[PDB]
Amino acid sequence: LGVGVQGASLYCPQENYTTKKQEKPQWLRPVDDTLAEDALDLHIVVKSLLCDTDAFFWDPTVANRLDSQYIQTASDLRNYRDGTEIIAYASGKTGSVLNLTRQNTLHLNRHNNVTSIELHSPIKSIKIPGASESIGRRSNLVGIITENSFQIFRIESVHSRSCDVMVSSSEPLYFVEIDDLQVVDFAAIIDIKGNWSIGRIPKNFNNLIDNLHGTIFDPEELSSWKRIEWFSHFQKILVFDRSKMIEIDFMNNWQTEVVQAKAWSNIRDYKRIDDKNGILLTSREIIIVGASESNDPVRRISWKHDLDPDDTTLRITVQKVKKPDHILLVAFVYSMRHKRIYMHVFSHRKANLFQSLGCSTVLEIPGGTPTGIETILTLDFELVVDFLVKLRNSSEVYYYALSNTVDHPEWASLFNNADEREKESIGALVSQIKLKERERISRVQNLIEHENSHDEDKYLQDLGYRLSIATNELLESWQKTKDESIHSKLKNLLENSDSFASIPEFSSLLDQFFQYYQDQDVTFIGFEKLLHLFLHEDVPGLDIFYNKLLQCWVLVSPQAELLTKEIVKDIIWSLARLEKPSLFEPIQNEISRSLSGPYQDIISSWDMDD
Amino acid sequence: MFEVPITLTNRKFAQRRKLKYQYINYISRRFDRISKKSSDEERKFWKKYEKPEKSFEIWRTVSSQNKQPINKQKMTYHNFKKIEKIPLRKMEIPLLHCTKENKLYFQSISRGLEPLKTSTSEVRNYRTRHIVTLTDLLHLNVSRHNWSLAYKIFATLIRIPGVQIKSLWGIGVEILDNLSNSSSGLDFLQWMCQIYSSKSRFVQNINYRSIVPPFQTGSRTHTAKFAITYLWSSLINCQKSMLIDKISEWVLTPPFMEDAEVWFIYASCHLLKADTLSRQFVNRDIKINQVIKHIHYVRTFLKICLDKGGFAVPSRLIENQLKSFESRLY
Amino acid sequence: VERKVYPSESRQRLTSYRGKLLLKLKWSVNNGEENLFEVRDCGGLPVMLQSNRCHLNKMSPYELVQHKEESDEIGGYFIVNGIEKLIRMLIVQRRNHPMAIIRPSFANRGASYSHYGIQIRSVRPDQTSQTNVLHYLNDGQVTFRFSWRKNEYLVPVVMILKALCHTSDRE
Amino acid sequence: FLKSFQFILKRQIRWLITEMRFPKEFEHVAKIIWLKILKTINDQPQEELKLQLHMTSTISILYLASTHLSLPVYTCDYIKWICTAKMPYFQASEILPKSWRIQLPNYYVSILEGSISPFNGQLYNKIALTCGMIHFKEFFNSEISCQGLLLKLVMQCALPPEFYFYTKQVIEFEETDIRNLTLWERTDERHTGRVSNHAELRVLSYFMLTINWMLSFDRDRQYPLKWILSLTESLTQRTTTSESIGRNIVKVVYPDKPTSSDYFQWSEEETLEFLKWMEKQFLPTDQKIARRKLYKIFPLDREANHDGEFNDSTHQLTFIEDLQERYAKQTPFFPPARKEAIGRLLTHIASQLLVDFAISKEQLKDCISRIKNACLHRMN
Amino acid sequence: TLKYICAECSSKLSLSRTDAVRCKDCGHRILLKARTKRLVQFEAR
DNA sequence: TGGAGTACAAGTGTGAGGAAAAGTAGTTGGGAGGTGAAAGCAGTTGAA
Repeated sequence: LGVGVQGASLYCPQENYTTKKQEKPQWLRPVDDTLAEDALDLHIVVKSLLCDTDAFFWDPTVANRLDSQYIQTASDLRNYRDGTEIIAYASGKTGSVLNLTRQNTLHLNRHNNVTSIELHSPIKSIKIPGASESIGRRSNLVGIITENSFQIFRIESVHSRSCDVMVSSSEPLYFVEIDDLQVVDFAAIIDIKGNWSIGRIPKNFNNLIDNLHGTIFDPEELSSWKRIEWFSHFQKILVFDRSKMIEIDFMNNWQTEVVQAKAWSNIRDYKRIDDKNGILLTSREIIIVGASESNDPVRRISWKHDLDPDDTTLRITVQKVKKPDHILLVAFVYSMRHKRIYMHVFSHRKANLFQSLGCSTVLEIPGGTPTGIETILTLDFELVVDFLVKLRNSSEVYYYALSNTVDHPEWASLFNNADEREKESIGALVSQIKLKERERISRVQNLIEHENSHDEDKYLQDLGYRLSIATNELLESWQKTKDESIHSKLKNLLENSDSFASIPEFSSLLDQFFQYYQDQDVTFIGFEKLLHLFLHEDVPGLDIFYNKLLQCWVLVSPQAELLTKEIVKDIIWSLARLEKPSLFEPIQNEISRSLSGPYQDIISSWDMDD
Repeated sequence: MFEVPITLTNRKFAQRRKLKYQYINYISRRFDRISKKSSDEERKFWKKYEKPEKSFEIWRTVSSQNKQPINKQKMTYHNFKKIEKIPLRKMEIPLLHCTKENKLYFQSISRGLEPLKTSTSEVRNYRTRHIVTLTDLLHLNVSRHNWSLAYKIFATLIRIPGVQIKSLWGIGVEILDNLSNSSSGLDFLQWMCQIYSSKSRFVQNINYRSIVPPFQTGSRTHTAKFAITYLWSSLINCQKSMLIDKISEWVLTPPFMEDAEVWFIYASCHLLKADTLSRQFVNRDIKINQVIKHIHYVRTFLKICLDKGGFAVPSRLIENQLKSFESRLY
Repeated sequence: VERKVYPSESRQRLTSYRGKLLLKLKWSVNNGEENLFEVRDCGGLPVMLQSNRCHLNKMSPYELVQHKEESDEIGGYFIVNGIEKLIRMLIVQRRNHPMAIIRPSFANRGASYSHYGIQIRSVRPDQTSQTNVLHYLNDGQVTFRFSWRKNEYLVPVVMILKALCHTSDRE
Repeated sequence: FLKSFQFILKRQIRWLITEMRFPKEFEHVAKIIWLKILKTINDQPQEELKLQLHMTSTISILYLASTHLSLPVYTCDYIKWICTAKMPYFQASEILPKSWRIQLPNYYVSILEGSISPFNGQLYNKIALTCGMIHFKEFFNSEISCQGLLLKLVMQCALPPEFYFYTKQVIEFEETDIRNLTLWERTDERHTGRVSNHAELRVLSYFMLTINWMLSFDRDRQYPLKWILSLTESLTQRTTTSESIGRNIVKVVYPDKPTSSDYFQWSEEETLEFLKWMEKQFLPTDQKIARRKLYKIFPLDREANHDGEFNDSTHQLTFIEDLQERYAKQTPFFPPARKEAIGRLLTHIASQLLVDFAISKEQLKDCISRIKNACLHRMN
Repeated sequence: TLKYICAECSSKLSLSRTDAVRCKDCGHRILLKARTKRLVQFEAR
């Protein structure tokens, strides 16, 4: 045994470099910290499938909707045969429908036969307890909780000729005390809201609650999470909430409030490990592996590791690993908000000696987020693990074997409308473009045969003259309209405004059209220093803008050639805002509106200061 | 997902704690006047309690005079029906000053229904928004065993104004697990216990937000988690250069006269001396009666570890270690 | 940030070179059924130089130079508000040894006091002293003198002899 | 507050001239726009004026000098340049005034800094107050260059450019008076109209109905099923452009919508450039020897073998290069399970279209139904 | 050119109005005044 | 056939929920302060 304890608590957070030296002079690891050392552990999925089928809150009175663990029935309490893995889950409309073999993975059976008992209430919890290794068997019964009742079932003597799973029953014992019950455990032992009782299970399915019970009722706890488990078999139950753990012995008269977690934490989940002594507790901010005590099995709180993720809906599953010199305990926490996982690898040695390794995480399937994750007992440093999930907004049950070695409904159910007169008239535009695309490929192909001709050169000669008349008219249209103190088209022509096909040759026109003007009232904005928001980089020429756009649509189009010409030309029909007046136009209005405000507004209208 | 070191404060989460802790008090003061016959509203509620300040949870061990009898007085519907009406009917006047979702949040948490919208989501600040991005990738790359990238995230995270002690010292394995061009990691723990170490009393009446005792502060009767970390990691490193006198003098200077875990390591300094010095390489005047101090310092400093509160040591095994040191003393 | 003060700083600042005094109490109520232990700060008690509680304690003459001291810094004194003061040594009576002394100031005390008397200065292990004087009176009476709270109490010897153990009159 | 808002107005306009090369006349266009909103201040008496300014007021009166010059810059580029901290928008109260800060009260400093980002179409709604407090109609021209808009939107999704005109025939068919996708004005009250009256947002709803109509209504069987899987995962491929990593910052800031926590599946190299971007947040954004001793032990630059001097020829591919990986990936060019597999690309074009334009889902969903039952409406 | 010297780190230092009397490199309160090029005369006797 | 109710839509009207740097609130926990003798020897009164 090491050195680190306190008698009530025992801590080892992430990379604290914990407090357990001893200085052993044995010349092989002269320190016995609460940490191991080895190589990595990367996790890869082995994906399979098993079965299928206000808004800002969640009701904590639900616990599970599925369970699956190895069973040993009466015929397996008689014969050599030991072990058949089953599944107990829910399906249907509101989850009120209640209903195998391992080839290499877990799979539903060949005879596709489930046991459909009809239930008249929504299902809140489905579990089978599992038995202890001091009773030698694996329990054949199953306890579930509905919204309106509390029903206990039992599997009895399944077949192999048709894989028939049949059920006996206990009756639905309705709420004679009219309060909703929260979490059951067997290991009719029940936890109602605030109070509890110990029940008696009958072997008689041919036609109950004892006079020993109690309560933990906290008047200053406003949620309704409650939780009971048998602890160390000596008739000791552990009754929880999101505030505290009470240890209650229901055989003697001896109650103890052990844990009290109101200050800066709560209690999120408490999974009872199938081991008789070692059991984990998940709180927020910390993962606790508080086991039982060696001398007197009451409670002994052991080494724990802190947990950074914070949420109100955190749970845990925990799967053992048996190895010769030690026992691992992986710890998968999960939530209802995200798809992520968080795992930690503890270790149990022979002298109740605990250690730690570290933490990792994996990814999942993008339809919703998980709500419950269940591991496989698997009937018994190249680690392996197996489990199965169930996501929210879904009802499929996948399968995973982790080892050391997005379509939204509103984007889909909004279109494709089902009328008769409106069945092909939406495609009238589809027939319209086929009337225009076949047109506008022949209208351009007039100009494509025109290459360095005189027959296309005379268009631009008329183009430099048809813009030149109405623009000097427009220049003097702004001097007559200058006494205003109160605009750009480049569609003044009406010939085609499409009848020339060259990227370098129109730049010879427009730059000569730029060398046309030198007087006032005419100003042209840049194009070789202002186009560049599309390539997001240098555009040294308007011609070499097209160059990499020619290197862009080679494989994706028929002939790939003239469309990239005409869109670059259409930017010249769209980006060319070239009718800004000269400096008399801002200056006559940068002082006139400066006069509409007084001297208070003058100095508070100020630039050119930094 | 992870915990974010932000002092994020919204009035919506501040009124709904000013709304709930008001409702806890009237229904607990109601339970006072039924069990006998059978102003801030949050500073009043915590006066019942005692915050742990050494632990996240006040662990009350069972094998003591903390035993209790079972109240078999269970709660039925007819006790639960009128103990909650008149505190709900007495809550009715501030429930219109609150927002339209706070009253809906309240009647949700009047009947259980633990919420689902966490405060880390809807802040929309652009400065806390890059905090929450950088904290998760910080915890991811340390988890993903990636150290050059996590050292770059953590150098960027600490330079944003608003961050806390939370990210600072816990994941400072990034210097401890680098060890290539390192600052050795122990100079940063020296940075922690030189500026944050204060011996103030834990005043417990003010409502603590964004600084929490058990893992980032260092008051009286609570040695800091980073202070005792700088004790153990500078004794394991002190072995692994084979300076023990440099720390045996250094531990001697604080009288941490409450806790017992610093007295074991102050015994464990001399226990490493009495293991290293007791070699002598002969096959004899001062080296024999110098170790006779170091055996006597381990024996008296282990007793004062037992004299203080709960911290058990294997003092049966240590005397098997110390007598094996004596076998070369003779 | 917590730093470390050297006595060269206490001479420029003209301040006292003080170390902090801590003093843990035992507030017990109803004779040990509920104890309340609290260490408390009792102010700075000035500190003698190159003692256990100075930072110049076991420190090279190289390092006394690097901390603004003389290389053979002597120590043995206190710094109180800049002024550099020490405690005079006193010659007192030898401890734990009775001294047969005649003194003319023994008959000052009144009637029948002779000039004779034994005097012992007994110190405790905490170096705190308590002087007993054993007078001889001329009537044959022998008394016992001690002090308590600046006051001086004369008692017979055979009330102090007989309260120490079970004494006969031959013993 | 009007004084310090002009200095921050002067400094945002200064960078667009200094690096990104918006012209030296473009400062003068917004200046009268800043001068005629002062006449709206002159329209109210100075006693209890209660002026309505916010941090969206500096994106708005920059936006109405932009498309008046018919520039190819839009709110898609005003949502990148503020989130990637390129022009002083967020924390503009911290470093800008340097003298007027000491006299500025506790709510004239918080309004003036980038406290919240524009959300649920907040950016367009200040343009509505900018088109009402001065009428942007009958003074300037509210025409947009919509071909500079659709030129950018093709190479973002890397469909063949056939859809440029196929989108264009959609817009010509629905718009009364085919041309003139104009900006709306609102001078009346606080009642933002539920019509999506803004010009650029109308183009985005016109573009949503193109990619459904040109693929679901195709009897020609020209578009194969191998191409659908090769345009989905040609658009679902993360790389190292200064656009896609500037896209990563905009994905951060918005908390409500999905694809907000997109950083859980980032690659190695994509995370480093998010931290190489973090050398552009600290330049905007007695107890100093404490942090100096911690900044010493955590140097922000790499402790050895850095990435500035002797690094590479190149690491970062340019914006023109991924299209040679986006267009060369789709070699296929020459059913009830296809009309749902049209939605695998319909929602994947949607996610890039919500967060890069700062509207919610229903601000586009209801924008569809004001257009979907208005283009079919003309026939019957 | 304003010049003091801190007595701990010997880092030369200027001290304006509304400052603490502390060094800027270290946190030291005692801080001594330097001498500049200024004329003093002596009979060499 | 000539005349009434289904609901596509649309503008009218009213407050509410959100943000932050500042301030005042509530405790502590330090600090320097400030609110007579060694011996005479005489005169005088001492006292039952």
